[PDB]
Amino acid sequence: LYRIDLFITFTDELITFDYKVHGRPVLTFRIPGFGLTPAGRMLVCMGEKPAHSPFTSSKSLYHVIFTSTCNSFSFTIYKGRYRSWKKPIHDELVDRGYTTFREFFKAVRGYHADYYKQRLIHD
RNA sequence: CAAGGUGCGGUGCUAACAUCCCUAGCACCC
Repeated sequence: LYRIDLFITFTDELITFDYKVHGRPVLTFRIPGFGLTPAGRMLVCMGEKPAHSPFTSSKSLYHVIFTSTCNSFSFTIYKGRYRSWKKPIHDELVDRGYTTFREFFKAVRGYHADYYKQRLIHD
């Protein structure tokens, strides 16, 4: 049983992706921000490419949880942080599995591959 | 029934003991 937590922070200026293993930082990247609806933010969390909206001047956080066994792969998105009491805004379970962390991690990063290409780095 | 988050620069002392991770107070150093 492998698990990765990804926290996505949306502002109009930047969208930040923070990946964690055992809750500690392993990978981060950020891209230029754009205007989004609530629906649009969920689609970004999903790794889709939504239509842009007017700016909102808002800051919001979304919590994406990836887990896998040799039998199944789970993908869950929360508005804000996971809580015992909170319903996910999107939840997917698929009959694919992984038996090494490196391959699991490669699958996880595949969700946002196209956003990774847009990342901003130092020179 | 919606309702925790600066997700973290070191060090020392005292107190306490959130099913990803994260105890509090004071002080010194950076």
